[PDB]
Amino acid sequence: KNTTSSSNENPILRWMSIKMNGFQNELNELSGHMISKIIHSQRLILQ
Amino acid sequence: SQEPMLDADRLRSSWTFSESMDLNYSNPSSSPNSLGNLKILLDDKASK
Repeated sequence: KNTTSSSNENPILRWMSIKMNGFQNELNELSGHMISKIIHSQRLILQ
Repeated sequence: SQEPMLDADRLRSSWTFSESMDLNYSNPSSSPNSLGNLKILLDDKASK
């Protein structure tokens, strides 16, 4: 139309871009703590 | 240097704190290479 949308995809880019923030943030956080934990595994097993 | 486990001596460790008593030596820390090393370090510390 566009609209793009009908709130609910513009305002569910409040979902979609922010579900992309839950996803990109999820990879961010798991990336962080996983990276530092494995860093504390070469610390914790090797070192 | 070997601590190793004691209990010895006096307050059953009496030191037991023990952040290298003061360090982490927290280089930046930011330096995870670890070199696969070594002896630990003869280094004349063995000669010490």
